[PDB]
Amino acid sequence: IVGGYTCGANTVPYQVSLNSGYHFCGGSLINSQWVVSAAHCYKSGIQVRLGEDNINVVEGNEQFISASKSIVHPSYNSNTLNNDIMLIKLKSAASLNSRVASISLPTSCASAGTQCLISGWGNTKSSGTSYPDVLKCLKAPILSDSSCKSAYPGQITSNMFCAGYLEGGKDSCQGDSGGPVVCSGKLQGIVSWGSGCAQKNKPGVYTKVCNYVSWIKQTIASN
Ligand SMILES: NC1=NCc2ccccc21
Ligand SMILES: [Ca+2]
Repeated sequence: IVGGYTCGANTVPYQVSLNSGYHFCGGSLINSQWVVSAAHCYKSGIQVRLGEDNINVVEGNEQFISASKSIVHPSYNSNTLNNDIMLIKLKSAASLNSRVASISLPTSCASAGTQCLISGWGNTKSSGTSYPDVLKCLKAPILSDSSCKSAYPGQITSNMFCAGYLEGGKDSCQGDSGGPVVCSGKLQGIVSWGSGCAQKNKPGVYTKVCNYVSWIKQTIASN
């Protein structure tokens, strides 16, 4: 997250870190045994880390649970990033509490202008690299489809939305992928892609979760 703020420990209780020896992506806990992330975060050997603030220090609220299975969306295209969503099942259910909690799926899609909370452990620099170790947060509005498509001609599908600031300075970045965009208490987006980080006229692009609620619910019900 570039241009954000330190969230505070366990203030984003649905935020998970995906670890394969190291943090490589975020995710969102949607019930005691399932996480939503980005399809481009897929790999084998995932351990889901819940209750994290500093990802390099055991602080006492963590739960570390290996994945039993991952399900990448059937229509994910890794060249276009269309349908950049996957589900990860935990081998055992997380213990839910104030600091480890699920986030609700949306009832309807959120509108341009709606404020959202974006979070992650990704790079905090637009030029060069610095990783923060504690969770970073950014409040950002959803941008209109028109301005998203004008920023990224030929790239924005019906399964994507932009959020952030056309002036730059505030955005998600490398290492935030797969993490949440929460608006009005519902998971509306997944950190997906952008051209650089926090650059003018290149806002972040997010998977449009409301298009996937039926797939998520049906997949969970049978897996
Ligand atoms: N918003 C983003 N710009 C670059 C990037 C990489 C990975 C995830 C999100 C972004
Ligand atoms: Ca920790």
